[PDB]
Amino acid sequence: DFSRNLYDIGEQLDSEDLASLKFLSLDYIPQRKQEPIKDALMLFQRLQEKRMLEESNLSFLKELLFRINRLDLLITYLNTRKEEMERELQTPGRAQISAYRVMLYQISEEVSRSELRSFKFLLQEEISKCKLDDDMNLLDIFIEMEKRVILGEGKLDILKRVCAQINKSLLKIINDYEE
Amino acid sequence: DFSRNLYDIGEQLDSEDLASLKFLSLDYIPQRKQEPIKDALMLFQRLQEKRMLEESNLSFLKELLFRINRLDLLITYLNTRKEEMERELQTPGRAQISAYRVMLYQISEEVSRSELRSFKFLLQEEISKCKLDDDMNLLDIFIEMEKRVILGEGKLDILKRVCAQINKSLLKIINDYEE
Repeated sequence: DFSRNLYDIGEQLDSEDLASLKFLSLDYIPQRKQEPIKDALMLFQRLQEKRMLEESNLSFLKELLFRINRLDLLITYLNTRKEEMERELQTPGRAQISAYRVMLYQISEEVSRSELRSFKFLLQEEISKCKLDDDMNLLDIFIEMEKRVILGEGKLDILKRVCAQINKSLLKIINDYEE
Repeated sequence: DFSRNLYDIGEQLDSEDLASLKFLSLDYIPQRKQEPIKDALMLFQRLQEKRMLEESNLSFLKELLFRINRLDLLITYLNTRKEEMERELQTPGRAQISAYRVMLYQISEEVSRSELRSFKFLLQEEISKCKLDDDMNLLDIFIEMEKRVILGEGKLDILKRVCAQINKSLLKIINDYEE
């Protein structure tokens, strides 16, 4: 009955919902595994194991479902309305998923696919201090690599490492040169 | 006459040819400028200034044109055939553009536009040790940023820096959170 509900709910969660649910559960169900959670039932299995989900304790599951906007599943399988959840989670200290975690999730949802790619380039730059964007051509990069003294006549290692990962013909261009 | 030739040749070089020509000239006409070379005549102007191009010294111009595969211009304006250039440049120590420079140029030409984007991601990783690719989703990145201790409840600075560069709504999500 509770078991039936968990399966019926699990059946309606797609791979996108699962990813979000796993992320929002990170402060409880640790990133670290080589036993990756591959569907919603496996996620529910671990929540039960951590004693955060059971017949008489649905509060974490309801909060998860609310935060990923599955209001359909909340009312259909848990007889729970939007406003019940709002009132619950507006009471200070009652939310189990931190506003921090929810905030990153909402960012994830707002980001376009081109914006995501910009995020990647912008992020790497913060760490590496090399400016890269979708519009740069390869020659300008070479010129930059040469100012970084990571590219040069006798410094083809990084170049070869990158090119070997990309295309056979490329690394052959390099190797043909080297003698 | 020589002047006329230089203009006629310059007129037939497009912005892609110019980029290549500037790159191949890097060991002579230094990267460093705030006087950027914006067409082929400006490039020829500087070559003349460095005494690497004049009426009686066409050898560097011919080598440039050969290396960017403008065999049409070589024969039409410089009365020079492919095999003259090959014989010239097969003689050891006679090439003025280094095989290293030519090699990078040929890489540039072989790289597809998707391969280029992979080059960018792969390059940044060599420097930053953060693995990024086109297929990663934002949540997995957040999870990685959290292992790097560059993201967290009281560490939103890098996040805000990246997001402010991308979209107003994004930074608003972050700011709305912070109180």
